[PDB]
Amino acid sequence: GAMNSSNYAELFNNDIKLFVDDTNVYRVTVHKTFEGNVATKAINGCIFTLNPKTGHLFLKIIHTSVWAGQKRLSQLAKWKTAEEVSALVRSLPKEEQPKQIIVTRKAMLDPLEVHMLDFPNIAIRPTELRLPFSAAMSIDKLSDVVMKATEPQMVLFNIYDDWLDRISSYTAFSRLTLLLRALKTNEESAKMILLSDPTITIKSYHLWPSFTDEQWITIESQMRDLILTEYGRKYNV
Amino acid sequence: MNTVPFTSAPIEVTIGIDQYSFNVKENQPFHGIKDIPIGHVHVIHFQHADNSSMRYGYWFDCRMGNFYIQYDPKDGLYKMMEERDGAKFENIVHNFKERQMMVSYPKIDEDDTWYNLTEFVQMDKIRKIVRKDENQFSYVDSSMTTVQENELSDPAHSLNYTVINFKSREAIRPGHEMEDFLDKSYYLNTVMLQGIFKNSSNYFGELQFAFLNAMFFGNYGSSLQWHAMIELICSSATVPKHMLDKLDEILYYQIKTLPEQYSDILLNERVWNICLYSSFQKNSLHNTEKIMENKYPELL
Ligand SMILES: Cn1c(=O)oc2cc(N)ccc21
Repeated sequence: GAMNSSNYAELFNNDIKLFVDDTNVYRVTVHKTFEGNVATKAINGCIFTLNPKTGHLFLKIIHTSVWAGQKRLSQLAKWKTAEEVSALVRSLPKEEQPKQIIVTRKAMLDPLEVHMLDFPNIAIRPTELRLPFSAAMSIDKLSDVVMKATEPQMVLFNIYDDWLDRISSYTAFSRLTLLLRALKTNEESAKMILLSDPTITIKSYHLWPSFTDEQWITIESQMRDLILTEYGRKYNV
Repeated sequence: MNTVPFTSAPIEVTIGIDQYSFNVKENQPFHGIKDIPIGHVHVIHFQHADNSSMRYGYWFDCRMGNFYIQYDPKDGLYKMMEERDGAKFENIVHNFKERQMMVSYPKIDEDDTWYNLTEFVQMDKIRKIVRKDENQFSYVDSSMTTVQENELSDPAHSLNYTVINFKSREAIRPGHEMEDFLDKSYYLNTVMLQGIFKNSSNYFGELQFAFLNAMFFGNYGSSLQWHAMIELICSSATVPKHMLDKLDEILYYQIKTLPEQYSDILLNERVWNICLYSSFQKNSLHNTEKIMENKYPELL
């Protein structure tokens, strides 16, 4: 069934599953034309497919060329997402293929289901959670690889860096959603918090700074405060 | 004009023949129905005064033999049977008519309703959906499930409608996933019309039988099958023009004939709003759309 607050620990059991987020697949800038009319220009996008257990991000880069001469692009985006996710599952050895795929937006259910008809034993699920994965393009290194790509390209990243050497998947996923939730509600302040101390560096093969345990606590606390402040501002509470 | 005699009427029951029906009292001297128009299928159906549950009935065609009704006190229902002795049968019918104990199939001569509702329904096709080959007539009731219902238990009592499923391999060609799911024309025309039904008259005949089974017996899986077959056509960009025009007539008389007080369970909001207003064929059902708006604007 749908994934929600109650069945949340299921993400961390030993049944393989992937989240799929399609928000950044089809990305446009909106501008005015010479005659005054509005026009969109597409920029490169991506599919965010993540195993919340290991933290493996299969970052499928969606080159603007895929839209060339197509109509109803936002509808096509969902099918192209489903196509690429299906091709990823087919590429994986059987023991690695997911038992579940959880789509962050319900509009993806019918496209994936139709593309996965060859995998009757893979369950396609929606979710009631309001996950922050749209903020993935706020992570500098991910945004950079997408923006620079000149062709379709899959790029593999560990979104948890090396945290699993010291913490559990449950904790890791909660840190990740807290960081992304903050990046989503106020990117500038979030990024300020992460880089303020120039003595804390990001490993070349990592996405986030190499905080010690105690620094992560301070960071996690600073991100909570950010999120709560922005709520008051939004609603006047 | 043919006759279906009744041996007796030992229990109070409402008797239906096609779209007509008569109340019959316990041990009233009712002995059948005469002047049944030849050339169409027919259905004679029953609802006991004591059990408004289980509507049941028999599809038949009088050209296929002499049929009569007899109440069975063991199994507790009116059963259709076949008399093979032509002379013994003319004799019962003549004697009952002489005593004028038979109601008259009450057709107004201006009326083409029954024709319009059964245009494409053929007794040979019914017997393939309702498999019981020792009999030339076919039993249906309120509670019989379909083959597709059973897949998601007793197969001998099932309605073997053609299975339609929009998210199946049968419906979706590999490599045309998005195309075939948005525009079902290849499932309709290649898979179903050319492949399984062979022509549109068999397609339409199954659609019509499904509707009638939903209307007369409240058979829920028939109603599902009827909606499915409408939606497959409405969701095809490419449909023979002869089929759209006939579909418009077919659906018109179905909506026309449906009891007003049943529109709530027999009519699927999603399908009808999609067919009449969103589908490829939104503009191709003017008669069905006009009667739907003037009679059931609440549903829409
Ligand atoms: C071992 N590993 C890792 O740390 O990040 C990965 C990502 C992918 N997709 C596949 C494997 C890994």
